[PDB]
Amino acid sequence: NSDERDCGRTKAVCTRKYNPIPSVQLMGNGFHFLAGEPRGEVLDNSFTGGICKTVKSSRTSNPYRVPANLENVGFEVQTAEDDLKTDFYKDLTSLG
Amino acid sequence: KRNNLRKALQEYAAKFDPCQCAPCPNNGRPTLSGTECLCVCQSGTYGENCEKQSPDYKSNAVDGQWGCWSSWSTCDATYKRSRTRECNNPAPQRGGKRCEGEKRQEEDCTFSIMENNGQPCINDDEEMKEVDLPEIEADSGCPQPVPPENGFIRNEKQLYLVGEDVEISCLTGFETVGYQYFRCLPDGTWRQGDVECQRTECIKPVVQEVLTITPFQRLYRIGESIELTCPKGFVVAGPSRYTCQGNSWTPPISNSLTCEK
Amino acid sequence: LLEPHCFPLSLVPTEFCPSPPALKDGFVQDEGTMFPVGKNVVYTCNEGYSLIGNPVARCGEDLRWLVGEMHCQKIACVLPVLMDGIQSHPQKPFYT
Amino acid sequence: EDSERRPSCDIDKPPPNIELTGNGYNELTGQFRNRVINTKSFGGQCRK
Amino acid sequence: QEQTYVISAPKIFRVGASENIVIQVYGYTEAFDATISIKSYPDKKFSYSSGHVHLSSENKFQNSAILTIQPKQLPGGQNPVSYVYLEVVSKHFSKSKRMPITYDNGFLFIHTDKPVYTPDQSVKVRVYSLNDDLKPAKRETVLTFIDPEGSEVDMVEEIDHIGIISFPDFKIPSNPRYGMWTIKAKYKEDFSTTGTAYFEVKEYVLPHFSVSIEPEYNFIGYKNFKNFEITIKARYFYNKVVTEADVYITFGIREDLKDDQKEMMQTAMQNTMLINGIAQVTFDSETAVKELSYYSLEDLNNKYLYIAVTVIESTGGFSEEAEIPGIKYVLSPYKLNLVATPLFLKPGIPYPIKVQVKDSLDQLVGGVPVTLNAQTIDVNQETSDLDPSKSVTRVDDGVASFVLNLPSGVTVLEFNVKTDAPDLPEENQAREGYRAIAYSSLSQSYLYIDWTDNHKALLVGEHLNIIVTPKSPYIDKITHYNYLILSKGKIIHFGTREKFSDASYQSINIPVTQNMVPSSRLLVYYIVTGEQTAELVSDSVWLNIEEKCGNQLQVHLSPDADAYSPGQTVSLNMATGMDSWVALAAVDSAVYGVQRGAKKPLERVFQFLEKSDLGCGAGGGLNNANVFHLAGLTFLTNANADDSQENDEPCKEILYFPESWLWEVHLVPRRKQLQFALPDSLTTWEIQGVGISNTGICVADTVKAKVFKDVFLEMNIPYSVVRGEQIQLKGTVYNYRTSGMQFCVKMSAVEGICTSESPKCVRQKVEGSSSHLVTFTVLPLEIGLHNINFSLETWFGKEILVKTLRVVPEGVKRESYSGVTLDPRGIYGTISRRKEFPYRIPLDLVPKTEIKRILSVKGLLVGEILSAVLSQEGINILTHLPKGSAEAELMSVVPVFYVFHYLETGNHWNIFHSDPLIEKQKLKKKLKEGMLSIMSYRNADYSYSVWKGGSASTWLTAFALRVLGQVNKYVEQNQNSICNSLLWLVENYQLDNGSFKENSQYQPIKLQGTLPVEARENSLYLTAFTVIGIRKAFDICPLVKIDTALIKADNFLLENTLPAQSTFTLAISAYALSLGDKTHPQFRSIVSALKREALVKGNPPIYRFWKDNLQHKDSSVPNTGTARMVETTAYALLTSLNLKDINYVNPVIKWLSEEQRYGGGFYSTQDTINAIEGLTEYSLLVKQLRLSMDIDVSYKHKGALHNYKMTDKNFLGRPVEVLLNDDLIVSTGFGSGLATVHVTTVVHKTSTSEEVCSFYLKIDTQDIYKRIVACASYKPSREESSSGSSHAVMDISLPTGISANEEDLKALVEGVDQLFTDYQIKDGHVILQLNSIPSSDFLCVRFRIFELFEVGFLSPATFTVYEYHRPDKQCTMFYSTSNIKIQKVCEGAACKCVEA
Ligand SMILES: *[C@@H]1O[C@H](CO)[C@@H](O[C@@H]2O[C@H](CO)[C@@H](O[C@@H]3O[C@H](CO)[C@@H](O)[C@H](O[C@H]4O[C@H](CO)[C@@H](O)[C@H](O)[C@@H]4O[C@H]4O[C@H](CO)[C@@H](O)[C@H](O)[C@@H]4O)[C@@H]3O)[C@H](O)[C@H]2NC(C)=O)[C@H](O)[C@H]1NC(C)=O
Repeated sequence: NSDERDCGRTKAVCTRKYNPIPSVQLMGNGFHFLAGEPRGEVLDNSFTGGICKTVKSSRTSNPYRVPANLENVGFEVQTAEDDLKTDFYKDLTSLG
Repeated sequence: KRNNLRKALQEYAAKFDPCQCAPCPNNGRPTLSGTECLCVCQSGTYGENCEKQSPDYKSNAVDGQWGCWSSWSTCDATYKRSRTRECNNPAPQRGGKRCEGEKRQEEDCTFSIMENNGQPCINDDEEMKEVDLPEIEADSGCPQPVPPENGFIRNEKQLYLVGEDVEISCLTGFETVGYQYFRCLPDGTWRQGDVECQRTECIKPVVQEVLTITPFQRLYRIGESIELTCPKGFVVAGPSRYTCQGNSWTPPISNSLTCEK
Repeated sequence: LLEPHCFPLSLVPTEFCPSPPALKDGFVQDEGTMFPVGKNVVYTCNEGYSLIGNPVARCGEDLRWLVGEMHCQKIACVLPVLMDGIQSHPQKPFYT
Repeated sequence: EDSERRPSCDIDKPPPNIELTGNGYNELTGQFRNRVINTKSFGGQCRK
Repeated sequence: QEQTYVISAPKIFRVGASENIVIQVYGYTEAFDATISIKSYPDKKFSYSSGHVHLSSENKFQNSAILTIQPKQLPGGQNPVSYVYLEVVSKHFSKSKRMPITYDNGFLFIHTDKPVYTPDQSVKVRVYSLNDDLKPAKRETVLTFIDPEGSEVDMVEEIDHIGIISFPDFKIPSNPRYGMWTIKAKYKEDFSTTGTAYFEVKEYVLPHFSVSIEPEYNFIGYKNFKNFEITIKARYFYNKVVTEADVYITFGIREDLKDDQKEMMQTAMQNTMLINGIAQVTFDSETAVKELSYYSLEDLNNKYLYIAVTVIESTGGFSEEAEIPGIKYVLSPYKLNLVATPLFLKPGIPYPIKVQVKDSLDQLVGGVPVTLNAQTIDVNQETSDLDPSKSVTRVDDGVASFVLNLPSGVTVLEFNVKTDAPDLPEENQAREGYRAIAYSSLSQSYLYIDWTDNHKALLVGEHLNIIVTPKSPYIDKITHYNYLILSKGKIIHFGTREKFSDASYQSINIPVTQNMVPSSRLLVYYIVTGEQTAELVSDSVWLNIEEKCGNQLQVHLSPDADAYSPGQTVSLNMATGMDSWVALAAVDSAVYGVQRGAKKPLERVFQFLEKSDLGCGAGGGLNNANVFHLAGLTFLTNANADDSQENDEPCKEILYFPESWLWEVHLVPRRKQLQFALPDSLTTWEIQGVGISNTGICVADTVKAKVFKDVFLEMNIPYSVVRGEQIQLKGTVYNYRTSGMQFCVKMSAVEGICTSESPKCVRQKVEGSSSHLVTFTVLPLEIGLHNINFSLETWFGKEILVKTLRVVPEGVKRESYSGVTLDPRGIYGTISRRKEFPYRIPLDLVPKTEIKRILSVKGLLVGEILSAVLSQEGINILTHLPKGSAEAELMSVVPVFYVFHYLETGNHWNIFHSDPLIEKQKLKKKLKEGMLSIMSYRNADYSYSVWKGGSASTWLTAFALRVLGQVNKYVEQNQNSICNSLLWLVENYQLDNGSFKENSQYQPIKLQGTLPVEARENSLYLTAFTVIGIRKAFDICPLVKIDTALIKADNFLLENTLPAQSTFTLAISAYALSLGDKTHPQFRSIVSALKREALVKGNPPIYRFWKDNLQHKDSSVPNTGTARMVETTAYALLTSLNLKDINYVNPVIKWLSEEQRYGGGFYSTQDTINAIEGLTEYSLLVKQLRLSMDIDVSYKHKGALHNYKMTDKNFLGRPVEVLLNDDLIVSTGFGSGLATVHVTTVVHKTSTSEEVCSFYLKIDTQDIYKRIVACASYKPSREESSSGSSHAVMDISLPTGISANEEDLKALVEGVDQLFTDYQIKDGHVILQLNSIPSSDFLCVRFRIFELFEVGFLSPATFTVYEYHRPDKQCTMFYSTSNIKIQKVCEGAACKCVEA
């Protein structure tokens, strides 16, 4: 808060409350290539940069806010892999 | 700190790269935690470390994975070192992939010339300054004076102390008459020595891309002479021979003896 | 070495020099029953004498005093070499 | 003083069992053990 | 926290001081031990001092250790140790802390035998030299003379045996700069300890009598602008008031206390008679201001009045003179400040407040009322406001004082103070405001010292009795408080003070012992516990102590008398309370009358001795840390504080006829008596005795002894006289008999000082208690020093004045300088180690005069030298990366030649553990193999190439030539092969309008050569590199054809480097050209351009790089852009080193010497080579400049004159008089380094017989108050007509108190036949400005004069002029208003005289 320790009429913040993008801090964790896993927060994806850039997930959603570390974001649902494999075996024997 | 973190990343990689694991069964990628290997499984393989297969696992018995670097081979005739990896961890079997990425590395053989005295602090932007603001002059000395015509200052400070002194000097054509030192007084003034450079020598003038001149000497003493010349078979402009006049000769330098060679 | 008070301690010394040497017309400016390893002592001349050379002496780990080859000069002028064999009427061995 | 106090952060609520992450562990009994790390030192920062 | 400790120590440790360190422990009930110790920093390797101390109930768990850093046990080096560790170890605890240290130990009181000296005198000086423990120091001391122009002039050393150090009697150099020379003194040991004093060289006669001007206030303001009142008073130096003197006052407008030349009221020149010692003077400042100033209203000034006075003994001939320059006009005089006032509060204890007031050119104003206002704050920003109060300043002590009593919870105070007097328009009445705060204890536990902080001193040895009250929530646990008494820097006493059953404590009952005497400081402290927490609580107070010595040295003349008599033998008695040394000096009180407002030479010795207090202010503090810090202490404690949170401020909270003799030092064995003659001087002798012994310094009360007789002559003989001018010597016979008498006076003189009187006086009468003017007229015919004897031959015995006159020549002093640097190595161009200064004699010389010469030497020291070295990793440079194809052999061998030149030139062997002789020989063999190897790349054409089947390479040909050039300085190869290879290059590849193109090699070598200046103009890289090979080889094959080829190739390289191609081009080309004529014009231009390209870090440049291509990337592995840097920098470095200037080089060597862009460049040959060449050529320049030079000076035909042994131990030589009439040879042996030597020539030159005069001068004084006519004419060159002179400034000087008829002078301005444009009076001279001067005839101009005669002796007036359009054309003649009667003239250098 030290940028706001004592102030007069503060500059205009973005008007409504907006939530951040879903899971946005995973975009700012560091990854450990030899262990194959995330390890620690490296980029601050709660930082807003003094700006109001925003993304609409759907006409149905409220707008999300974009943290200043991100150059582009988008919500286009895709199915990059889909695999269904199934096999059946049936045997019937009758002896008289 | 950046550079040290590069160096550390390399040492960390050499120490903890998953290549040194025994190969993970059923095509799993090895991963290494600093203490143990764990197998990242292919889709359709399961168990603790990829041991067992789904009933749909056709392309069973297919294999292939890369292995650890051989420690640097000593330098070649272009002072480059190299290391290689054999792709034998295991080698590709029954139609499995080729190993990805380069199998050899080539690196210059640079080494440390000067004595270690601990790392300096360097910060990305700071080095920039070519020319900069004046310091306060709070020492109350004298800044570097303006030397006289054809002048020079034998040793250069920013600012000289109170009572300090400076020797002027004459460019190669000339010699000092009068007292060739100035001295800093208690207020920033300089006690300018009564001095003037007197000519004794002269120098080959600037000339065009065809010589138009014969360069007999480095310096010419006053009362000697220099000659404009044509390489072959013509005459154009300027005196054939000229002698020096306490000033320079008033030589032809806008154009010289640019003859039809 | 780093955390000495964390352990049983011999704050009392267990190695000492022999007693410091004398000077002609001078003495050690401090005195004791014993002189531990690493201890400094300092020499001063008796009244009317001046100690030329560095006054300082240390009991080394060799169990012997490092010293500066110090010399107690008497505080009197000697007659200089006579400038031309001239009569120096109040002739004396020393001039106060 | 009421003028010297300020809101350190918008909100005062930790993740839902963060205290269990600062417990000790016994390797031989496999049980968790009592509080070793202070998991709620906010360090004067509003880390949401 | 039930067990706790404090250790307390000085804020700074002084090296070589016996620092006393207290320990206190708390919460312990069994005894133990600790080792307080001083250790080296950072490393803790070396214990400098350690003490071992026992803590027990019997010691009340308090102790101290005495610890020191011996000056020689510090590691020394180029930059001195600034920090040390104080450690404690004990059972239960250890800790350590960084303590600053200082080399300021003890005091150097320079004492000089006079405040003033003349030319042809010398300056007996000594240094009282005492430790921090105030005992005699016994450290060798150097003392240094600084000219008024700040240039140092000598150094001198002596050893200290006694605490008194008597230096050789420095003679003032044969033509000095007048003004305030400075003596600085330092120990030539591991101490800083500068002392300083001043003395003025001036051309003076001691004053006959004192004059004082004494104002009612040091400013003029509302109270007095109407009129101001000032007292003029006078005494003879035989302590008798002046009987009757005419007195002339003068008043001037002055704009600045620094200086000006501003003007004055020409009316209001108030005149009066001083009678029976005094005249009263009043200035109606309004009247003269409104009538004559620019100013008409008081509001117009916050500027200065200057008042000046001439006193003239009315029948006594002597005149003396004074001023109070800078009596300020001010509209808000009374500036205020606190004294002795802590700005820290307590409840219940009164809060005394004291203020002073000052004038401009201050004194404590002392006669003024002042008023105080206060507001107080306690609980939750609750407020209560006090009644206004008034006080008056004490007329002597300057303070005005107030005391306040305060609510029991007062938490802050603010107060204002304003002046309160009748003359105050309150918006222009001065005021100040202040704030004060409680002790801010987090535990609300306090310790209030009950004392009243008094400015009045405690007497030595008396019992001080201070109450201290520990108010606290936790008084059950405060069984005692502890105290420390601090004097100068040191804890001198310490103790403990127990709780009585009445819940009150032992007071601080201490004798104020002798170690306290300038001042002392009391600090008091305790640690207390809560249930678990603990707090260190403290308070501190300043104590003024009586200024009494331990030696108690006392002096008297034992024949106790009102007055003594001329030539009298007298006995002086020294008594002392202990065995002591003593030093004596005697001065004529008239000496202190020359330097206006001069001190006693050892004035306020106890003040300077007080500056060693490490604390500041009167006491108190914002918290425990602030209390100890302001007390000058620091502490280690576990009880929750550390003064590390605080840092200093430059604090300002405040609390025969000799001139001198008896300059002697004696042992006084408790009593001593000396016997000596008082001199013929009829003046008070002030005898000052300075005692030195183990108790410290003392200055005895100055004994005054009058020398007096009922009748005597005194004579105003002036300080110097123009040869051939005739002057009035004047004086007076004094008669202090009750009777009158008849008297005579007669003058005896040598042949060279002739007179009209033809030697018998009037035998004139005089009254009792009276005096009569004496007048004698002489022409000093010959220069030098001469006796003149004036004798009284009258009743009450024979009186003879044995007196001497100085005589100097009739012409303007012109000074001509000469000098050379002495350079035995040709650092700055050619070697030059001898010079032969001409015995020239100009034309204009004053006929019989002697020309004078003075010579002195300045050693130009190196400055800071920065360490840069190859490691034992140097083995890897030598044992290079392998032999192999395309001459990876070549790349392996070139490193060997460079590393060998580095190891050789720096003597760097013993980098190994090996024997240096073995390694040198072992390496040499490897170098020889390299020679055969590099030869193996040669063609029989004497070309070189990278393959045997490879075509010719100019690049490798140049490179091989460069490298073999390097080796032949040390190990040889055959000149023929080199010469052939040079000639091969110079035949086959020398071009014109360019040079040395390269034969299109299969490849540029993959890690050799360099990235070219590729795309075009790579000719600049090639020419530079090829020239670099040739310039390194030419010394081993000098050939006219090769030389001719450089005469082309250098010139082409100059003529094409100019348009600023990428900087690596400019750098290699600059380096190449720097081997050439370093003083050719365009080379300096190219060098300058290279300098502009630089890059730097730091406020001044700490590092300096260069970059050519701005490849911005990082490189932890040094990609080839790294090479472009390391190589372009090395070329710039080597350019700079070729110009020989460590000051430019130093930040570059820092840059080379570090990781930076890592490794040996890209590990090319070319970068790595040039980088090692950098360290090599730098280590050369370092030794090249190093001063060791035995400069030997002899005349040419005549003998030796001196031998200055210039060294790194002493850089400076005193001027030697060049006495003899011969050419002077300065010379030196080879030695090392560079110096410079100066000779100044002084001569006196005539006006008429010289080229300085265009406008030839005459003047005549005639009775027909008097009138004066000047007559003068111009002189053209032989080729020019009588057009007349240019515009000129003409000066008519007049004797002081003579004045011209200005309203007659106006006719020279108002007349229709105009000549002069304007006139002014300035410095008492008349100036008039003249458009042109006739050469056809003497222009004659007449004026009239009136005399307010001002002086007994009058200097000759100049009639003088210079051409304003030609200001070097200066002409002068000397004249006076008085009639002349000593006259004869001859056709020779010296002449007779006759009486008119
Ligand atoms: C200004 O006043 C001062 C006052 O001091 C004058 O100074 C005095 O001047 C006189 C004369 O020069 C000088 O007198 C000599 O004093 C000596 C004592 O030191 C006497 O011994 C000496 O007598 C000898 O010389 C006489 C001739 O001058 C002889 O007549 C006599 O017999 C002596 O001769 C013997 O001794 C001398 C050596 O002195 C030797 O060479 C002979 O062969 C022989 O053996 C004089 O009385 C005073 O000394 C000076 N002042 C003093 C006493 O200090 C000064 O002269 C006046 N100057 C002027 C011109 O104004």
